[PDB]
Amino acid sequence: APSRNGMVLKPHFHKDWQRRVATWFNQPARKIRRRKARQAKARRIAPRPASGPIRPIVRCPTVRYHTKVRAGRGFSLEELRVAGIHKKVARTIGISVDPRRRN
Amino acid sequence: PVRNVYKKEKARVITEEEKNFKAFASLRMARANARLFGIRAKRAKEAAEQD
Amino acid sequence: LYGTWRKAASLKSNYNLPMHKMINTDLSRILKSPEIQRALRAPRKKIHRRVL
Amino acid sequence: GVDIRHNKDRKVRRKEPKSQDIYLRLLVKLYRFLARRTNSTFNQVVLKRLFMSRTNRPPLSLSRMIRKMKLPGRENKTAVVVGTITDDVRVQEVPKLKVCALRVTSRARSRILRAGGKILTFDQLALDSPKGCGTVLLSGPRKGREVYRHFGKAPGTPHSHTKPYVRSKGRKFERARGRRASRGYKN
Amino acid sequence: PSRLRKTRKLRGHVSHGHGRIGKHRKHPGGRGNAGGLHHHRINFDKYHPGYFGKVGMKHYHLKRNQSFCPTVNLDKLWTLVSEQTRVNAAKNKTGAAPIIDVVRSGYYKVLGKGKLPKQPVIVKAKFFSRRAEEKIKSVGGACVLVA
Amino acid sequence: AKSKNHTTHNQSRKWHRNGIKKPRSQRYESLKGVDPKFLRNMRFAKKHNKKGLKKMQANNAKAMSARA
RNA sequence: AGGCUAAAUACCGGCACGAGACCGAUAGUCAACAAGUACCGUAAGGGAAAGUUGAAAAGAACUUUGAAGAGAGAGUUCAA
RNA sequence: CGGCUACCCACCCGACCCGUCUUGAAACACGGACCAAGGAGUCUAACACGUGCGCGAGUCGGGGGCUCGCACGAAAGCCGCCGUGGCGCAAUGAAGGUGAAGGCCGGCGCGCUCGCCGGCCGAGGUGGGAUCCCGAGGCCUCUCCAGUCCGCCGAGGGGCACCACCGGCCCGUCUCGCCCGCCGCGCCGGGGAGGUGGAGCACGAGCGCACGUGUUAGGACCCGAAAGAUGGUGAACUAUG
RNA sequence: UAUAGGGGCGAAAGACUAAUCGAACCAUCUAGUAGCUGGUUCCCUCCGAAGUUUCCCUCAGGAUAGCUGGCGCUCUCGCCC
RNA sequence: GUAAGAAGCCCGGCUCGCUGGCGUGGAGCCGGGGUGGAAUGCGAGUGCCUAGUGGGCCACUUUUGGUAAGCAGAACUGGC
Ligand SMILES: [Mg+2]
Ligand SMILES: [Mg+2]
Ligand SMILES: [Mg+2]
Ligand SMILES: [Mg+2]
Ligand SMILES: [Mg+2]
Ligand SMILES: [Mg+2]
Ligand SMILES: [Mg+2]
Ligand SMILES: [Mg+2]
Ligand SMILES: [Mg+2]
Ligand SMILES: [Mg+2]
Ligand SMILES: [Mg+2]
Ligand SMILES: [Mg+2]
Ligand SMILES: [Mg+2]
Ligand SMILES: [Mg+2]
Ligand SMILES: [Mg+2]
Ligand SMILES: [Mg+2]
Ligand SMILES: [Mg+2]
Ligand SMILES: [Mg+2]
Ligand SMILES: [Mg+2]
Ligand SMILES: [Mg+2]
Ligand SMILES: [Mg+2]
Ligand SMILES: [Mg+2]
Ligand SMILES: [Mg+2]
Ligand SMILES: [Mg+2]
Ligand SMILES: [Mg+2]
Ligand SMILES: [Mg+2]
Ligand SMILES: [Mg+2]
Ligand SMILES: [Mg+2]
Ligand SMILES: [Mg+2]
Ligand SMILES: [Mg+2]
Ligand SMILES: [Mg+2]
Ligand SMILES: [Mg+2]
Ligand SMILES: [Mg+2]
Ligand SMILES: [Mg+2]
Ligand SMILES: [Mg+2]
Ligand SMILES: [Mg+2]
Ligand SMILES: [Mg+2]
Ligand SMILES: [Mg+2]
Ligand SMILES: [Mg+2]
Ligand SMILES: [Mg+2]
Ligand SMILES: [Mg+2]
Ligand SMILES: [Mg+2]
Ligand SMILES: [Mg+2]
Repeated sequence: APSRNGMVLKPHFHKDWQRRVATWFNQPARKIRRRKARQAKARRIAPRPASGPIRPIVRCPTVRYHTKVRAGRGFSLEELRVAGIHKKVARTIGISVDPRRRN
Repeated sequence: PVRNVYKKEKARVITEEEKNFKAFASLRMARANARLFGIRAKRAKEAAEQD
Repeated sequence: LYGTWRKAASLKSNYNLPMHKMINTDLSRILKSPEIQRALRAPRKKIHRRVL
Repeated sequence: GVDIRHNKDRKVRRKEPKSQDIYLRLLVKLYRFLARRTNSTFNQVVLKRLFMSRTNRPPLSLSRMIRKMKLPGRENKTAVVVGTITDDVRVQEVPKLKVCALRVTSRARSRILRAGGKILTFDQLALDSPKGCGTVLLSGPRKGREVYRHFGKAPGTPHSHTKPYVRSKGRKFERARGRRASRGYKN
Repeated sequence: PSRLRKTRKLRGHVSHGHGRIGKHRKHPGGRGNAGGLHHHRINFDKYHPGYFGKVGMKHYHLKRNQSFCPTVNLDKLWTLVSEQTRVNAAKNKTGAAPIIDVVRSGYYKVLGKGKLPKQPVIVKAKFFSRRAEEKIKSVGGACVLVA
Repeated sequence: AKSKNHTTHNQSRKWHRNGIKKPRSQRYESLKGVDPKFLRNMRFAKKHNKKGLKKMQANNAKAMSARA
């Protein structure tokens, strides 16, 4: 079955892959759906901004990506206590609260 | 929310013997010290044991 | 939106105009210029057909 | 029968350039006319290099195009390249030389115009030198291609130094039987 | 393009490009890498040496994440900062030198090459080679270790 | 099911299809295989040729240009 | 070692909808049509063939041979 | 009147019925009564090579986002402090790890089979090598004089692409030897000279797109079985209570 | 009425089990696989083989080399040697 | 099988940690001198990718086994 000088191949096609084929023919469909979802959110919900809760300045845990920066998840309850406001009052102001993040 | 902070430190004069002390051998000495930290402590404990 | 060959495009971020391969590309003007016709061999229009 | 010899009809050659580029065809017409009307073997070789393929015209580099003119006797001469001259990150100083090439990259053109040189095209090179006087023709690193390092008699039979095909250059991929003496044979 | 395909050109030949005698039916030699040791040893050997066997240690749960160290050369050491910067910083002003921080560029380890001019700089990196460190000491720069 | 085992018929005609080629040319012949003590001679001799051939051959070139 | 929760994801079943560099009655679903119908096997089950008159039926009144099928005239229609 | 012609006939010569399996077919080898329609190398993924295009030490938005609700718009345009990421620019080791510049001149230590200081050049040398450059000399209706003019050339020089060899540098083992440093003097690190193995360096040529060939996995050029498993239906024939 | 498929029943023939029994029938896996038969669809031009080395649980097969085609690249000549 | 030249001869000089009575030998490096060195014919070198092939037969000559074969098996060349 093999031939002249070429790379040894091990394709993972022995399993019946013909049944489970997912091809993005609805990719502009999802694009239009999610545009309408964002616009309907900005209509119906509030004059709150899009991507409503504010995300923290957060460093990435690695020896690789720790030179860069990232929008995190929440404001790390010790930090919120130093800022001096209540938890759910902060959640209604717009502060994203994650109780797991340490300092 | 990105705010990639950019420290520059553009102007400084060439300085004293840090350029004569911060050579390649410091990394190898630190690597050897980190690899042989505990065995020296075991030899110190054995030197204290053998009186 | 595209610019000239001196500056870049101000609306598109990383685009410039293409490189122009032949600048003054009038081939008849080039072949009838005196600089080319100074260095030509001779007009050889003899045929030299088959002689029985 | 007449010829007992084998019938090898066409030798090797590419007569017309396979590229459908109109500007390349106009340059082929102009340098064909000059090559058959000026008795210039420089025009012959430049017309053959215009017949030559896209792959067999490797991109020239700025440091090499400096160093081939740094030699004594190449001060007032023009560098003619049938191919592209690209930027080099290595060098810092660029002399006051002249360039005659096709499709020079933007950073290379910018640094030549900052250094004070003059870039040209092949029509201007023909108007300035029909026979090709004052020119030096250059070529680029063909054998440094990644494709040519797989080419040999074998990957490893007199150890052969010619890079077998594999996915990941590392451990567990083609390193055991024939690469070391402890596991079976060794080349 | 089926009109550029060879199959349209071969319509009319009986065996269709695969011979009358050999008769390529389904899979004559095997399937995939069949017979890697038995009967295709002149193709697996002599074209892929080293293919069969174990080689070394088995590092369980390996990541290509802890050993992340992109190597920057001394030729690439200059153009991480612009040429205007080094000209206006080394235009005979004083003994001050510009600082090239390769960790900002994303390259961790500095290695040695040639083509390092006389004008000294300060290089901050996580790692160095002794060749590049001697080149920096030869051109008069300062080698600074950072974390 | 006995078959023809081995022959060399129709082989030289296949050989002379391409005109069997001598290697025919190795200018400055290959150096591997020669005596390692001779290589320890020759490499040090070549690098000291690179070192110390300058001034004596220069004065000899001056002398032979003055004589002829 | 107790529990709930919308989101981005999937949908060859269903109800309605739109489009096609696809097929055009031996093709396309088995099925453009009284198709899961006729029919077969005790049964599970198997499973077809089959579109086209003309603009409009104005589907040839009436005479004549023959018991009729059918035919020769006449007539409608741009064209039997 | 002329006319080759898918019309018919006659005459002279040659002429076994096509396709394949085969060393060998007209075969007493097989398929073919005839005719109309259908019918067999496609597609995906991956790799390799060749070719064309754009950018080019970079390249690529395929993943999302932005525009007003548009049939063609399931298109197209843009992002750039969306380049995260794939490939390439660095390899060698099983690994801890390490990691590609040398050459010239002057001075010193006994220029010591030997290290250091100051300045300069910078990817080495040899033999070939398209091309290019300089040029003795010769030649244009009568004499000195001339500038471009018609006009080649012995010999000489610089030497792309690549070939063959030598030398140099990086990594892992092997052999022989001396020296240097202290965020701490230790079963601590580094350096030297040779012979080795590597898919290395020795001014890098890749990335994306598309086409062609070949291979592999997928039903995969089309048709073909004796067989195996899963779940159901039959004692109206027959066998026995 | 009861025995239903590797099961049933058999005064035993491996006979019968719905025209099929030395393992029934229908559907699915399934377009199972086949180194094995048969076939494989327009024209013209150019070049054009082999039945051989070695290896294989190899002898109707495959891998390698050889034979072959295509794509080129580097040069050489046209102006007493 | 080898040789029938410019990749070949001759002269002068450096290097060697190889060798050693010896500037002895041997290799490498550098500079210079003269190319008209058998016949005949031909313009050459080199890189990549790949199909098919892997059942053969016959003939002169040399042969193996067999009594012999349109038998089986080898060598050169040619043909199918
Ligand atoms: Mg094959
Ligand atoms: Mg399957
Ligand atoms: Mg003829
Ligand atoms: Mg022929
Ligand atoms: Mg054919
Ligand atoms: Mg066969
Ligand atoms: Mg085959
Ligand atoms: Mg055989
Ligand atoms: Mg819980
Ligand atoms: Mg949900
Ligand atoms: Mg029809
Ligand atoms: Mg039907
Ligand atoms: Mg109607
Ligand atoms: Mg009509
Ligand atoms: Mg045959
Ligand atoms: Mg037979
Ligand atoms: Mg036949
Ligand atoms: Mg028969
Ligand atoms: Mg027949
Ligand atoms: Mg028949
Ligand atoms: Mg048909
Ligand atoms: Mg390509
Ligand atoms: Mg990145
Ligand atoms: Mg079984
Ligand atoms: Mg069951
Ligand atoms: Mg009964
Ligand atoms: Mg009974
Ligand atoms: Mg019995
Ligand atoms: Mg019996
Ligand atoms: Mg029965
Ligand atoms: Mg049976
Ligand atoms: Mg069964
Ligand atoms: Mg099939
Ligand atoms: Mg089947
Ligand atoms: Mg065999
Ligand atoms: Mg057969
Ligand atoms: Mg082969
Ligand atoms: Mg060939
Ligand atoms: Mg050929
Ligand atoms: Mg083929
Ligand atoms: Mg015989
Ligand atoms: Mg026989
Ligand atoms: Mg014949």
